[PDB]
Amino acid sequence: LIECRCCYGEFPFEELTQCADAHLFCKECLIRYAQEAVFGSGKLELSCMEGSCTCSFPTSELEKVLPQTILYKYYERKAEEEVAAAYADELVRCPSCSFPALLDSDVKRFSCPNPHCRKETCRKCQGLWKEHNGLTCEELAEKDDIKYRTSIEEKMTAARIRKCHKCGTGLIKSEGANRMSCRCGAQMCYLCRVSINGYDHFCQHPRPCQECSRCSLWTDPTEDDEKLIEEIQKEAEEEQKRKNGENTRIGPPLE
Amino acid sequence: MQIFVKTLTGKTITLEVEPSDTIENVKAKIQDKEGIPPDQQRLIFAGKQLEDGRTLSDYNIQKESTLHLVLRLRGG
Amino acid sequence: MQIFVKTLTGKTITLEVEPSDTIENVKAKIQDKEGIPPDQQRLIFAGKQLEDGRTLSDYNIQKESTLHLVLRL
Amino acid sequence: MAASRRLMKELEEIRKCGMKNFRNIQVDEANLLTWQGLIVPDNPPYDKGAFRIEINFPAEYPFKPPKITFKTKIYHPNIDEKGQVKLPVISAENWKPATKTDQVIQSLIALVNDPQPEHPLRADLAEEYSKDRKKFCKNAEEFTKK
Ligand SMILES: [Zn+2]
Ligand SMILES: [Zn+2]
Ligand SMILES: [Zn+2]
Ligand SMILES: [Zn+2]
Ligand SMILES: [Zn+2]
Ligand SMILES: [Zn+2]
Ligand SMILES: [Zn+2]
Repeated sequence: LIECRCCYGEFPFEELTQCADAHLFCKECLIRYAQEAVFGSGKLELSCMEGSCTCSFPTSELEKVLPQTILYKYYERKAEEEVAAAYADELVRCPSCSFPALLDSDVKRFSCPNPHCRKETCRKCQGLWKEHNGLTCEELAEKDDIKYRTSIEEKMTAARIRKCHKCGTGLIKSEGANRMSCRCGAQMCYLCRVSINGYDHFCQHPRPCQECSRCSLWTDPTEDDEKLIEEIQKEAEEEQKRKNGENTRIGPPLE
Repeated sequence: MQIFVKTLTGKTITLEVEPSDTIENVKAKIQDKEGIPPDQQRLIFAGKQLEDGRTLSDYNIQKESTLHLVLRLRGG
Repeated sequence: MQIFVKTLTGKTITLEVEPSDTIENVKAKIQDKEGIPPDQQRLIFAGKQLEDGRTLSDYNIQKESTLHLVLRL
Repeated sequence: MAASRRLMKELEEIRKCGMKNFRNIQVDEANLLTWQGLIVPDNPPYDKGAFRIEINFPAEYPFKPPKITFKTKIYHPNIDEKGQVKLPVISAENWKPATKTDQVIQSLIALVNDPQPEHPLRADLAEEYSKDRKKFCKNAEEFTKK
């Protein structure tokens, strides 16, 4: 009748697991903990859930309890965060094979080295470089409806999804302050999308702030981003109708 | 139709769906092709959350459109 | 000593090297094993860029440790 | 749900071991994700009043931290005018799922007892506390009374 310290349910010894400090948890709680760490908001290191334990769950218990897919994705995310700690947010994956590669962020000629891929693309619009010659991303998108619709959809996405400057993960705010702490350990601002250095980035003058030009901590940029998305949609429809030869919406309903 | 899905790590997976397929089916295919539990999948299309009650046609998701998986992070 | 080098696609190439082997030697072995030119290889251990002048014992790369391999232009 | 099991257990443990400075705990058994209660501090400058607070647990609890909001106004460097608190032990970056509400409340009471003006939400009050605690304490006593 051993009681798990996380979910508080009672189980036998066979349905339990431990860390290096012999803390007892149920296997399902460890599974959900690893799930929140991998496919959710949580720390990478699967540390022992108890604060008194600086140790973590041993890799043997992880390989015995966690399913194969969860463990594989955990190793993948560990590699992702190590790449983030190494070369920051300069790793780009090919649009055709997702093969990661490093570039100086000054050249857009991403030639996928994978012999099963080897596709020349443009890292700004994911467009083919042989067509992209002599033309900008705007023009290459306007040269086709399949390109332009997807480009407008991606613009509307980027108008809301905020990328992390470390692991490159996309974030949205459910509620609370405008300070975002990513699951990789990097902090950013939800108003300026800049990697902040702490709480000295926001304004703390509650007495309209005309003593510092710093971002507010509680302002909701929901309406501004929504209006920008709607304007992108409307202007894209206008452009399509203006360069459509008597031809026939790009994006979800605007509510 | 062929659509794409951006995972939280940043990879692009390819899905083959129908306009009448629901967000539940889309998340199930995402789980089959990557292992992400649908309860932890937060989907965004053109800056709009994809609710399970609706369907792809309710969001005007056409061919070669790319959905994105993002984090529903709190504020502090 | 046996170490592992995991690439970005997930390929785990096993290497037999000594703890006092330079990262330049490790990248040369990676080249003659897979074909990746050393001027394009970037090895990472615990989030630190491994310099071609340091050695496996400088970063204290122990037995059966994993090194993440990324590619440059 | 794990959240429901864990919060019913924690509530059953609090109802047996009542907390000293956290009283009048109200939780609808039909919605375990919101708790209301009264913080009753022991020391000046806050020990002449009490403060209503609310705890909101995410559906993913205990794998994500709760949030605490003060409903009563309080004069404190680490609590803003809307009652939001940045209690480090329940920050997303520090959160451990084994942390229980009794520890969260103890941490909150320790913060109330000893402000941390180096990392404030109200820099004015943090400056006043760090420069002249006697003055800060008088201001806080008056704010508690009012
Ligand atoms: Zn449990
Ligand atoms: Zn432990
Ligand atoms: Zn490629
Ligand atoms: Zn381009
Ligand atoms: Zn990140
Ligand atoms: Zn900002
Ligand atoms: Zn200000």
